[PDB]
Amino acid sequence: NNRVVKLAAGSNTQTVLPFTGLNTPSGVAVDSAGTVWVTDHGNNRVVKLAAGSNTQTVLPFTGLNTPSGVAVDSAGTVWVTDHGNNRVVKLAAGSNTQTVLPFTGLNTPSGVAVDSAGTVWVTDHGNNRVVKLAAGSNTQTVLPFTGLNTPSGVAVDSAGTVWVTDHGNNRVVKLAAGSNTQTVLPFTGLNTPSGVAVDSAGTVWVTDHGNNRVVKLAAGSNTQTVLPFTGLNTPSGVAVDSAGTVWVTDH
Ligand SMILES: [Br-]
Ligand SMILES: [Br-]
Ligand SMILES: [Br-]
Ligand SMILES: [Br-]
Ligand SMILES: [Br-]
Ligand SMILES: [Br-]
Ligand SMILES: [Br-]
Repeated sequence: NNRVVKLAAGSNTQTVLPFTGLNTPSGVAVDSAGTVWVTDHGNNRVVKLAAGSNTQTVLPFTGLNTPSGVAVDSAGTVWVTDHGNNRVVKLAAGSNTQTVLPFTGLNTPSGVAVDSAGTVWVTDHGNNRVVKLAAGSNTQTVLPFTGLNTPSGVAVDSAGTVWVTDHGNNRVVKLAAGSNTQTVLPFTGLNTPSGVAVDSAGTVWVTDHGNNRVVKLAAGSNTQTVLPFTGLNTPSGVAVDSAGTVWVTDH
């Protein structure tokens, strides 16, 4: 539906954000200030809406092709998976020069996530794996997930646990750092899930793209719920801030 919708925690009444001219928006990311970044996938661009503004800005990336995931940090740096060019690119706040990260061997990468250390994780969707780029050293490693099939979304929480939507297997998996135990989350009945978001409380939200719905596992619960969005079609991406406001790209 070429729009971005949000729901405040406990609300039944979504808001449509005043983005304009979106074409198949995919990734979304938010910071604590309420700023929203969206990969406008069909237009090969990344757009941004500052809180209280009604007019988006376009980040000065160049040469993107079918960009997918987007991530941001507290310094205001923005990373975008340039899915069509098998690369990840970033822009620092206030800068006109984009930087191609030293990942190697990516194929149709999907999601991107970062932590406060500057570590970057990418779902290397076409290679059925998640790759981590260590800050400073730029060492690449492959996380020991197993059995992934076209993974798409990725998120990392403050404890450093990696969540992935295992899109081709209709499931969501998580893996703590250093670990060789992956946990399948008790979501049920998913179809080509596409985005995942996690808050500090440990709640997890997933865009269940094939079922036109956003599902949630509240922290300490084993019962999934469906957020009361209205009119969603193939939601792609999801982001949450501290408080449980949820933004979704209604791709
Ligand atoms: Br305005
Ligand atoms: Br600027
Ligand atoms: Br740089
Ligand atoms: Br790590
Ligand atoms: Br399984
Ligand atoms: Br809910
Ligand atoms: Br999607």
